[PDB]
Amino acid sequence: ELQKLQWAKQTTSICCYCAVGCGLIVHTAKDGQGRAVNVEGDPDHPINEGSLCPKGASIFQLGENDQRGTQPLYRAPFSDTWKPVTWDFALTEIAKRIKKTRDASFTEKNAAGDLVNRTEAIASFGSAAMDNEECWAYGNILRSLGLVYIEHQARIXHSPTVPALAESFGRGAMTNHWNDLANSDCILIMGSNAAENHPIAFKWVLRAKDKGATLIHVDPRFTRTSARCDVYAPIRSGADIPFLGGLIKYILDNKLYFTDYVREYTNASLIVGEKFSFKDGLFSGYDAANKKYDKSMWAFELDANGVPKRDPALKHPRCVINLLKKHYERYNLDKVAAITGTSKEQLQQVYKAYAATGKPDKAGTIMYAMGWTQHSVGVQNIRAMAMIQLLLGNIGVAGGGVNALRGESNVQGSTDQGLLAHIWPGYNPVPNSKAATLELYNAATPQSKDPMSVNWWQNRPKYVASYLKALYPDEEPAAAYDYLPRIDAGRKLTDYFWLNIFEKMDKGEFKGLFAWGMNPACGGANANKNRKAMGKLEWLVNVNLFENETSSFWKGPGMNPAEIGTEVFFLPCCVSIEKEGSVANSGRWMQWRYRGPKPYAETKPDGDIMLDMFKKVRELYAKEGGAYPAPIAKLNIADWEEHNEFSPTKVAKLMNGYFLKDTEVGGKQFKKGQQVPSFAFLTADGSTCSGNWLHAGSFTDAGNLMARRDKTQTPEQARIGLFPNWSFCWPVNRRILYNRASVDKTGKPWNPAKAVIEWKDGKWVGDVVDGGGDPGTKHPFIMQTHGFGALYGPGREEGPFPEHYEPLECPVSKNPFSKQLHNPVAKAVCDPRYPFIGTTYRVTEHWQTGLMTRRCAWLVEAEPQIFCEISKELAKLRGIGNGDTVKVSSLRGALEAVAIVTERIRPFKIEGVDVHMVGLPWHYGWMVPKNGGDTANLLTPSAGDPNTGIPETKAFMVDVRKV
Amino acid sequence: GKMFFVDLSRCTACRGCQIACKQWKNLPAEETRNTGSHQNPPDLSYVTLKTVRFTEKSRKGPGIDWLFFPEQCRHCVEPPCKGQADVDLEGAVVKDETTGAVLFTELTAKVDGESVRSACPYDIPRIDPVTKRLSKCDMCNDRVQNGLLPACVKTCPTGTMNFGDEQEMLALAEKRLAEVKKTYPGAVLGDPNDVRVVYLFTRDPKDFYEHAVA
Ligand SMILES: Nc1nc2c(c(=O)[nH]1)N[C@H]1C(S)=C(S)[C@@H](COP(=O)(O)OP(=O)(O)OC[C@H]3O[C@@H](n4cnc5c(=O)[nH]c(N)nc54)[C@H](O)[C@@H]3O)O[C@H]1N2
Ligand SMILES: Nc1nc2c(c(=O)[nH]1)N[C@H]1C(S)=C(S)[C@@H](COP(=O)(O)OP(=O)(O)OC[C@H]3O[C@@H](n4cnc5c(=O)[nH]c(N)nc54)[C@H](O)[C@@H]3O)O[C@H]1N2
Ligand code: SF4
Ligand code: SF4
Ligand code: SF4
Ligand code: SF4
Ligand SMILES: [S]
Ligand SMILES: [W+6]
Repeated sequence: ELQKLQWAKQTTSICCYCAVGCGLIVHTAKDGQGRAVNVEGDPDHPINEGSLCPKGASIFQLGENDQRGTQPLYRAPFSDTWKPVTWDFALTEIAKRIKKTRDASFTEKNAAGDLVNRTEAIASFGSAAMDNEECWAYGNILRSLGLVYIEHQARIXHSPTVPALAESFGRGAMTNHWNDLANSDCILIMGSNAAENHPIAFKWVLRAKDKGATLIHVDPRFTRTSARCDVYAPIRSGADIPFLGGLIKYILDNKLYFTDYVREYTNASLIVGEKFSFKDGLFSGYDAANKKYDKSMWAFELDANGVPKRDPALKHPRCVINLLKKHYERYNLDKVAAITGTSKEQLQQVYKAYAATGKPDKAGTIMYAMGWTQHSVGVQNIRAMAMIQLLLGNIGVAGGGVNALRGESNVQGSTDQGLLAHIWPGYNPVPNSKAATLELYNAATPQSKDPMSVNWWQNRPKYVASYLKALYPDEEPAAAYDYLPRIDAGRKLTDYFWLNIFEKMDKGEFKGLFAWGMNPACGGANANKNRKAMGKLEWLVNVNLFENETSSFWKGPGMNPAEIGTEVFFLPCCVSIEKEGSVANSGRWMQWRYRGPKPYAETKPDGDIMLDMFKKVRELYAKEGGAYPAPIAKLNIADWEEHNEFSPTKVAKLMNGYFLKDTEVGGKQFKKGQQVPSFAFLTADGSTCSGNWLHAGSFTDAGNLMARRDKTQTPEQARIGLFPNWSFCWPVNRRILYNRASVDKTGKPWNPAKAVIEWKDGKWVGDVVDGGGDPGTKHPFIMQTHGFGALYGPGREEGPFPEHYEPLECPVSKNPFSKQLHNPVAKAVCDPRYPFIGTTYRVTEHWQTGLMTRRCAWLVEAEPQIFCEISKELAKLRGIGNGDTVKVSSLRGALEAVAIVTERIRPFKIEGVDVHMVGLPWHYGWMVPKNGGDTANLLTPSAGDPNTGIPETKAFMVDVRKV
Repeated sequence: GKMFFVDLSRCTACRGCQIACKQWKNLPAEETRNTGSHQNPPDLSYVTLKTVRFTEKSRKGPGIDWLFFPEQCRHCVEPPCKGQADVDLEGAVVKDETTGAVLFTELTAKVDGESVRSACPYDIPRIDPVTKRLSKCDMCNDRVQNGLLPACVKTCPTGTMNFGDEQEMLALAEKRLAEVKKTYPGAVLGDPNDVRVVYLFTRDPKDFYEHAVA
């Protein structure tokens, strides 16, 4: 027997890094009473099968780490040294700071006299790294305090992209899942470095290749992904839409789209109204003075019943498909090859290979993560991806889909729990000031007169009511609706988002900041500005695993602590393997994990920190009064704790929901106290509670479905790797979203050899059907108002069809496709002293700002220092040899890094001039390790995209000089 | 005996195997600098039994040929490191007759360290300047003799790493070689009749490392 594990208790966990969701096994000494002695992969997990990339494989070094925080640390104003402090004192003082700030800042009514009941002097960042139960309770604590500036990781990389998928399919989530990649016949990786940033995915990517798939990587750089793909096609930065526009034209011209799929399941047959037009790069309804569109000019022609008119013949000139063909005929191969830099040979090769998946016996998938989609037309980039897949019949089928790879382990869940300023849990919107009543709130949900359109969002009044009764089970929903804060209706929505919080920070408009599970001192663009702007805070609360650049910004580079008067509280949380809870991976698998070792030293799980902190705020309001104490004192926190401790199990049951009294929903009698079996049984009269309607089904009376580790599969399930009995995915265990589009109108799969669902013996067999109904009776996209996959998407600010507008401001001056050079609905200086395109990306070995991985000696061993990857052409132009220390500078700042000269970066040919791109990792910071370097964000601009409210971190002008 | 089949045509240079080797043995990390390469540590050492080497070869057309080589002791069937060590002291180097692993014992501090390394045609052995013992990959024989796969094999997501009895791994290596040759015509096996760590190189093995093959 192995001595290292002989007397150690074995528990299972889920990796705390990227959204792959790999399973671990943890061995804890002394039968669970000691520290962790080993952390490695779970051989029984269906996604990774015991394998781990270096970040997951080093989690033992992350947990058993003598550099971790051990106790709360207090930093008085103008002090130069931390002082160790107890947990009781730390949370008492912060509770005083929260109440003092809230009382002096609480606006019960806005300037228009409408109820808002909010405080705008406190902002909160984070976090996708917390458990789902912790994320949900955290958001509700903040909103019970009246906060509206609530943001986290998802805003920066995902939120620019998910409106593209919701417009296209009705949901913003990744459509398929990791195991499903092995069923694809052609994998297009574009805007993703999956082998480095989602490494275990290449288990399934390569298994697809074993079955004959072609792997295509489209990337401005040659990466570790590119070495293992069949085709590497370089593309210059920002040319993704011309690339995809050419593929659309290719598919349409050569009649490679799946006509029966396109005719029945997309909106190709819908008749657009005569007011739609497109000339000179401008759609109709353009307000040139305000640089905005009148989207009503793009509306469909409606019949006498309000339903959009349909020509199933697809011959009407105002049919979507015909208007689509007209729009993309400009994207010929020669124009696309010139602007992308991709050879005409390579374009034809890639177009032919991927468009071949339009046959029903072939499946194509597109993988993207962040790439360069943060800019204004990033949403249109992903829209074109979705349109390509709808044309080829790839949505809802095994091996198909738009696999938008999520970032952090629980960025899906943290978004599901509403840790963004515009959404409650369950993607119910944060109401604005004009939604004065719950009835007015529910009136905004669109209805549809189409009998075949499920329009599942019409059930929203049940979900808002049950969510409110999860928070306030004895007030009626219309009354508790007045407890939660509202945003201003006449204010731009991005004013509440990530970037404006940093700008309001720099203007001193924030008294306190919650840096909960984030490192904004390195993660936010323009670090010099943000680090100086944090000194304009009254108090800062940082909850993390280690002391870091945000906790200790007051003693950062160039800072004088005696001049900075911010009061910083550092609260050390425990690592993932030291607590129980669930995380939702990219494919929406909500996976339960267990505590291995006890929390190290006196660290506490986030759930216990925020609960005890909120209790101190609650008790201080119960003995002092203050501004609007109602939502703090009535909040249901009894279902959150057990044995004087935050209970992940009880919170997860409340998020699932339970009946508050006896009710008969949907032809079935349910008794009080029972768990809700699915969101179809939620009510709007108050008989049901549920913290998140997407979780209704995750924790029923049958037990914790998220904790299921059952590999039982039928032949059809195992052939495509659904694994329906391993954990649980929302919604109601539908593993492949939109799977009704995978069959014909008799219920027969287009691809029987890779069937997702099949109508057999009066029932859908295989995956859980995404939308109940007999075959041929319902449209397959049940979350859409009209029920169809949207090739024409009139809800987008830039137009119903993606159109190329130049994202590169400085080196490009000509648009070959229209008059309009830049986005007409969106002032970079372009100083000639900085002629190179700086960019930031990741490496396999480090995580995010490196706060975690720069503390793990094995990962620092592999990547010890910040580097700067440049071409041989750039190195020869600047006289820089490989391994030399270089100075990269911009209008925002400067740093030193070791140059990596490699043919993996090639110059961009733009309008007859060689334009050079330099690459840097953003994984580094001044605290640790020694000689590691600072963050690349010292160079990035804080000027953000007017659309998205996110700064540019993928194409910013820099200079690089030999030191 | 046991055997590794290492299919470098599937390696993504994720370096999970480099870390998993250190995690299982609780090995310390080296002091490393970046000198113009993602490769680190730059070489095997007393506390680094496996490092992934990066080599960039040019090719016409877009991109490069990026060659990844997770180096480790080959565990030769007839290990010359044992012959040179048996000159000074027999027992310093031991061959496990059930698994086939070549194992360094604590008596390697009793032998001439540099002579044992020079006898290995793969330049695998490394010596600690203070304890004077020899260290290298030990096949994770502890895990192998307890029914577990070596740490570097279990952690590998791509299917590059494979482990089992020598007969079944050669049959796998032969079958995989014929399939890999369709995409990499210069695919070769590294000394498949003499070693228990059988690498599949996509091109000339010397392009991966100077001592990739004997
Ligand atoms: N190892 C590791 N993995 C991670 C992370 C990490 O820090 N380390 N971070 C996680 C997080 S939070 C996120 S959101 C995801 C991000 O996942 P990724 O999107 O994969 O992360 P990146 O490396 O920043 O961007 C990937 C690729 O986009 C390419 N690219 C740049 N510009 C363009 C362009 O204009 N067009 C196209 N087609 N491609 C372009 C870059 O060359 C790069 O190779 O990764 C997650 N995974
Ligand atoms: N230049 C540039 N900038 C970027 C990016 C880029 O590509 N280039 N990428 C952007 C992206 S996509 C992202 S998502 C952001 C991320 O920005 P950040 O979130 O600030 O990145 P980190 O703080 O380093 O990683 C998240 C944190 O989770 C903490 N954590 C881990 N476990 C727990 C826990 O149990 N509880 C708590 N409370 N915390 C925990 C870790 O210690 C870590 O500090 O960076 C963005 N900024
Ligand atoms: S970082 Fe991602 S791919 Fe690597 S082990 Fe963790 S979950 Fe798996
Ligand atoms: S077999 Fe074991 S000792 Fe050898 S390289 Fe792999 S993990 Fe390290
Ligand atoms: S590779 Fe070298 S050290 Fe390893 S068994 Fe063979 S001769 Fe000995
Ligand atoms: S774990 Fe596998 S894929 Fe990753 S570097 Fe090692 S051999 Fe290559
Ligand atoms: S993220
Ligand atoms: W992210």
